Amino acid sequence: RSSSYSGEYGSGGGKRFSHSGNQLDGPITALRVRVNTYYIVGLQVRYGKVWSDYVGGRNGDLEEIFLHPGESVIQVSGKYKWYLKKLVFVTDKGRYLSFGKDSGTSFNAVPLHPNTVLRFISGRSGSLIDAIGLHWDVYPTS
Repeated sequence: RSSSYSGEYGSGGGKRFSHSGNQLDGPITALRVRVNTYYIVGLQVRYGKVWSDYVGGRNGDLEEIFLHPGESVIQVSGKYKWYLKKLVFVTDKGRYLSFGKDSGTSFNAVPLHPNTVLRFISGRSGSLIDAIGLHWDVYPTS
């Protein structure tokens, strides 16, 4: 009853992906974002102890952030122009995790219902991240 969805932010190219099935592996516990000179290139998210299937390209440097136990994302903002250019993940331990460059159209995603967190992502990808959507729900008890 508490789930919500923000998106889809970006353009309509590439191939759809969704981490809806990965929810069963656990809460989000880590993020990988690949970034090149121009764009957000790729994404991988750890659900419990299991990484999602990587989406995006091979170009660029990877950044890997491990969330603390019980830390979740409660806001995702960013920018896109043709493809995703910037992503900012804000956590409920007060951390701001920023990736990419400030150029393009801005978006800001927050959960519709209070006391919910980022449970999974979806979007579109190819050699880059074309679009992103954020799926919010209660933090998992089991």
